[PDB]
This record gives sequence, C-alpha cells and structure tokens, in this order.
Amino acid sequence: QALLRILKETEFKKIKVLGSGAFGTVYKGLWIPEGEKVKIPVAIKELREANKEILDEAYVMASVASVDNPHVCRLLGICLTSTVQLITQLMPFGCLLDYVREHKDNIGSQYLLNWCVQIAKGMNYLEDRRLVHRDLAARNVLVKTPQHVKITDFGLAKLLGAEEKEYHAEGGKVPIKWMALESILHRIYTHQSDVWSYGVTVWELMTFGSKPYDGIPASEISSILEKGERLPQPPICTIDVYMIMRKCWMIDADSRPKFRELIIEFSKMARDPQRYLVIQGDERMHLPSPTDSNFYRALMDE
Ligand SMILES: COc1c(Cl)cccc1Nc1c(-c2ccncc2OC[C@@H]2CCCO2)[nH]c2c1C(=O)NCC2
Ligand SMILES: [Cl-]
Repeated sequence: QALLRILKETEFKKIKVLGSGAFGTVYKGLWIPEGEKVKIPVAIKELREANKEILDEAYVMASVASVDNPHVCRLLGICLTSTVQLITQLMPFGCLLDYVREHKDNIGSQYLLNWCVQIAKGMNYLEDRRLVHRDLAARNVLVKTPQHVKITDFGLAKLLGAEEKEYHAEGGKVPIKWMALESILHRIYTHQSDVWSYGVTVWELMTFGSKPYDGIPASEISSILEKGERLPQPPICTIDVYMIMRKCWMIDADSRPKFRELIIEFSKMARDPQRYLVIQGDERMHLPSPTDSNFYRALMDE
C-alpha cells in the first residue's frame, strides 16, 4: 500500500544545487517540519524539460517502503512547486562513482568488497519485492558514510506481476554499456539482467571509476559481447573477483549468479580482503567513520 507524504515548500530552507545531468537536477536543503522543530538534511530531485515521469519513480519507491533496507534510498515525500520534486535523506558523501575517483589513494580492499556486499544486499531486497531496477551503475549508488552505501534512481524501475518473470521495454533511451545482451537485442529485463549491470558496477568500483568500453560506440557493444569480449581484469583484482564479474556477464541469464549468492561470496572475501584485492599501501589507508571522534568534521566539510 503506497502512501505519498506531501511536504510543504515553506518547510524547506537553504536549498542549494548539488549537480545536474541525465538524472535531471539534485539540490541539498534543510527540511524543518512544523511541530517537531528539527533540521533534517535532505536531497531534492526534479527534471527540467514530464511531471508524469517523476511520479512513476515516487510510486515504485513508495511501493517498496513496507520494509526498511539500509542499502536502498527511502522516499520521505514529494513537494509541489513550479515542478514536482522527490525528497530523500541527504547522502552527504555524495555519489559513489565520484567518491571512488576522488578518494582513490585511501580506498582499501575492505571498503571495495564491503560496498559490493551492500549493493548485493540492496538488489536482493529489491528482487524479493519483485522490482527490476534497469539502471544499476556506480552513478546510481550514494555514500551515507564511507562504510555505508545505498542504491538510488528508480526512473527505469519496473514491478513484475505475481506471474511475470520478465519486463519487455518499448522505444526508450537506456544505458547500453550497463545492459545484458538480451536487453540490447530483445528489450527483455529480468533480475538476472540486473546481475549483469551489478557486474559492470563492480568493475567501475575496482577501476576507481573508469568508463566501461571507453572510446567504443554504444552500437558496437552487442557485436563485441557476441564475439565473447568483456571488460578487462582490473589491476587490483585477483582471479576469483574477476571470475564473479565474468559469471555476471554470461550469455545464459539463469547461469549468472543470484544476488543471494553474490552477498555470500563477497562476504567470504570481506573476511580476508587483502587475499582477494592487491592495493599498494592498503594497511596505511584510512577514510572517515562514525566511530571517529572527529567524524563531525567530515560531515560539515562534505
Ligand atoms: C531517487 O532518490 C532521490 C530522491 Cl527520492 C530525491 C533526491 C535525490 C535522489 N537520489 C539521487 C541523489 C542523491 C540522493 C541523496 N543525497 C544526495 C544525492 O546526490 C548526490 C550527488 C549530487 C549529484 C549526483 O549525486 N543523487 C542522484 C540521485 C538520482 O536519483 N540519480 C543520480 C544522481
Ligand atoms: Cl552507455
């Protein structure tokens, strides 16, 4: 039962742009609800050139609100202004793609493998709620703290019926370099096509934000995949980590790993992280943590 909370425009203060792009425009702000009188850091999303498109996103997010998973973004409510806006808790450390690019010199094995676990736990939750994301990528993972990441952006997400195993898409722009072959060829999307995208997302993290198939046009991808070519082994990845990615990119969808399997294997690896990822100076690296006495420094800076 999907309940949309409508937030008053007048309850938001110090609204400022964070960034723009394919996702539209995201702002940060302080939501002070009347009565409670407490300042809650919030992110605000809108499109600028339909109000329909963003309500579909709010529906899907409202539809999977029954259970609180810590690794998927919660809709706090919408706001009606000049445009329709989505509202969520601010993820202060921002987008994981940008984060791995900027903090490369202090990202150790433990962090990369833990992130992989947390994204698999988030997708497993969404699979249980019959949700196909259709846009899993580093750009659609956010950082609450360097130890804690959440899946976001349900603009392409589809809920499957009790009977339905797959969603057939119509003519609509889609991220080719993150999509399974059968999605490129036949516009078919399943939980197992999301596993392919999970594979690409992991490659992005292990390369500290490299562009997949860089300098290759989107029209050559299906032919490259049909020849048996895949994204290369990242320098830091031992064979077991790369084999997981290659299992995610298998032609037979049902042969690909399940998220429940990916949780367990990446969990096993997180218990001995230096065995599975080889990073120079791993033990000398550090990122801010809530347990740190001076963590309030990082939150205010970022
Ligand atoms: C769908 O969940 C949201 C809602 Cl309901 C409201 C506002 C933002 C989001 N999520 C997103 C954030 C976001 C959510 C929370 N806190 C900070 C955020 O942005 C951080 C940086 C700024 C611009 C790129 O990401 N950033 C992005 C989305 C998104 O949906 N697609 C890609 C970029
Ligand atoms: Cl693309």
